Amino acid sequence: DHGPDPENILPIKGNRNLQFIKPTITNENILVGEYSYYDSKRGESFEDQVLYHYEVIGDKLIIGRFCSIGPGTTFIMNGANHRMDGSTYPFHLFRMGWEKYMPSLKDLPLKGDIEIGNDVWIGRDVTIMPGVKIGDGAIIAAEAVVTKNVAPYSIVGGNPLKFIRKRFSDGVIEEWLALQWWNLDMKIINENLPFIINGDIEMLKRKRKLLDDT
Amino acid sequence: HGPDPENILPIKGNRNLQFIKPTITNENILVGEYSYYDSKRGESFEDQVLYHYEVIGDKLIIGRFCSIGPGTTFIMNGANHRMDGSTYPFHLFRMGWEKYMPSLKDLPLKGDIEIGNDVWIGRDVTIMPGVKIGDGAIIAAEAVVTKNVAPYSIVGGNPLKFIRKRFSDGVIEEWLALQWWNLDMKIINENLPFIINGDIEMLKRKRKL
Amino acid sequence: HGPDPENILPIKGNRNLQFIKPTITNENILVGEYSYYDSKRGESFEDQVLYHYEVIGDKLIIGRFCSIGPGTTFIMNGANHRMDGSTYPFHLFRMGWEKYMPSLKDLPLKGDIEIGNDVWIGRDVTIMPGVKIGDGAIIAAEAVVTKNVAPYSIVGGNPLKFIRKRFSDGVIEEWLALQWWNLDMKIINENLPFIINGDIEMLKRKRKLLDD
Ligand SMILES: CC1=C\[C@@H](O)CC(=O)Cc2nc(co2)C(=O)N2CCC=C2C(=O)O[C@H](C(C)C)[C@H](C)/C=C/C(=O)NC\C=C\1
Ligand SMILES: [Cl-]
Ligand SMILES: [Cl-]
Ligand SMILES: [Cl-]
Ligand SMILES: [Cl-]
Ligand SMILES: [Cl-]
Ligand SMILES: [Cl-]
Ligand SMILES: [Cl-]
Ligand SMILES: [Cl-]
Ligand SMILES: [Cl-]
Ligand code: NA
Repeated sequence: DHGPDPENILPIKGNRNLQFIKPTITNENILVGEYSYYDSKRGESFEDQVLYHYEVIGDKLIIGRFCSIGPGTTFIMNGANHRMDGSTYPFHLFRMGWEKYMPSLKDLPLKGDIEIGNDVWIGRDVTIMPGVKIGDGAIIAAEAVVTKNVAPYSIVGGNPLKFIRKRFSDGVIEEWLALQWWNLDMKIINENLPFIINGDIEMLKRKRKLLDDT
Repeated sequence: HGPDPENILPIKGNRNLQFIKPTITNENILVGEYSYYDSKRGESFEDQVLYHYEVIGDKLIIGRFCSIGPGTTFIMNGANHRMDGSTYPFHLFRMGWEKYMPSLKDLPLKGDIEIGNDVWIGRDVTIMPGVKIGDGAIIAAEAVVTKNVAPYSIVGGNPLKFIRKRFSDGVIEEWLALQWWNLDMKIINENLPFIINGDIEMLKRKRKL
Repeated sequence: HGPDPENILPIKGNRNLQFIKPTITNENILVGEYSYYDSKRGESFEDQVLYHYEVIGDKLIIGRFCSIGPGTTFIMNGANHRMDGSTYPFHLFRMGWEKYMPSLKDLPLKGDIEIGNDVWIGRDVTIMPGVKIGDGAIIAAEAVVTKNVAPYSIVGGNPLKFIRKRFSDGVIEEWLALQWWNLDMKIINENLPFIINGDIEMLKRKRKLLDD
């Protein structure tokens, strides 16, 4: 039964900044898994960090489980991109006649969902651009601007984004990905926590094979 | 048709987005019509202009129909320290040190910051002293503009890197020749469908006409 | 001649620029005389030091005569997560998970942030854990200082890019040897014109050393 309640918005005692993200969600098209947290700068909500996010565009921000999201991380959804065929100036917003030129979505450089995997560590003041996919077990350095996709279990950073290194060998990465501990039962996760935490992936692999029954 | 460019808040119900020119209060800031600052929480465009001192006399110049995203910052020449020896500004602290005040030629001043027409500037861009940004350029959010940007190019990063030109040299040459931003508003309103869709062939046509 | 380095606000009418040393209250921070922080809104220098926990024991050391820009942040090692397996900080949430409290040896510590003398640090710079910045350096605004910075060099960008040395390697060696910032103020006052205009040759003479 060990562990915090993922429905608890403020699961750390005395801490008014660190929030479990899922039970704070109020808007639709934001799907965040359990235990993922946002460590706010000054109590702001995770949703306030989601920008240019309009229902009319229908783009989604999707985040998995057990993610660590640092203060000031911002998620720039698709409302940020201007029409780029002619002038970038948005005449229609000003109306008084120009409302005629309200653009159709097909004319916008739309990008699709922001998708973030599980067990992802996102540093302070990272900016995430529209359409970006970030793999399981990634680490994004502070102040990065995530301008392209991020491989699972990789470390990246900078503006624009440079790949830095792989966290483990490809064999070990493959095994973390076949393990998927974040999708296991909490009872199973607790049992395996010492090894999930110390990186004893060989042990985790044996416990997984043991349970196979296949 | 069109909003009044002297309207500080041209969109109804929107207290963040401001036409810049009717907000200008300070000297040496010259901004063209219809250019806007989409503020974060209503702060004024002027207060995004930093280290701007009259005794240096550098200017910030911005053309028409520019989109300036929230948190865009302009760093003027007052930011630069003397770089011959120590960068420490002894004179500021006086008490005898005021006599080490640098002359203007001691300082590495870099001139005016000039942004052209129809430039889209991303959220939280920082602009360095002396930078020239061409018409129709696009500056990606979070960029630190450390060097000049060509007309109709897309740039980004810290430091700034070239990403791509928006069109072929020929079409650009043609937009630059057209200079639609300097037409009368009656003519602009007439030609908006093609300014927006980039039908430059049609634009040359109607303008010859 | 010169201001009182213990005067927190050494410029008349200015409530933003602070001599840093007399504002320090925290352990594990040491900042040299005359170094200043030009705050955005009156915030203190210590408010710009982040993830600094005594139990980790990392130190922030800054030399003398440094110019520190508005918004400059110092990230110490309390931000580092364990990287052996999952980065998720289970122990924080307790309720059984506090038994997974890491040891300091489990954490990827970067050591102290050490900043030399006569350093110019631009606005909105971010300094990462364990970085060393040599004397006379210049860090461009908005830089993220991800690695060590050679003395009298210019750097910038995210991640940090080397730009150029300020002087020839010979002249840098001469500044480094002189260490004007450690000289008695009477001597520094006698030599200010040349410290400021960069005339190292003349500075060398004015000292009149034992090996002429
Ligand atoms: C950026 C910097 C220091 C900062 O890190 C801290 C500040 O910003 C605080 C500040 N600075 C000031 C008033 O508060 C201030 O008043 N400045 C700084 C901007 C011009 C003058 C000034 O003296 O003008 C004189 C003329 C009268 C000849 C010349 C231009 C001075 C130039 C100069 O020495 N640049 C060194 C840079 C100072
Ligand atoms: Cl902040
Ligand atoms: Cl994903
Ligand atoms: Cl391998
Ligand atoms: Cl903000
Ligand atoms: Cl006086
Ligand atoms: Cl502490
Ligand atoms: Cl407890
Ligand atoms: Cl160390
Ligand atoms: Cl060099
Ligand atoms: Na970069």
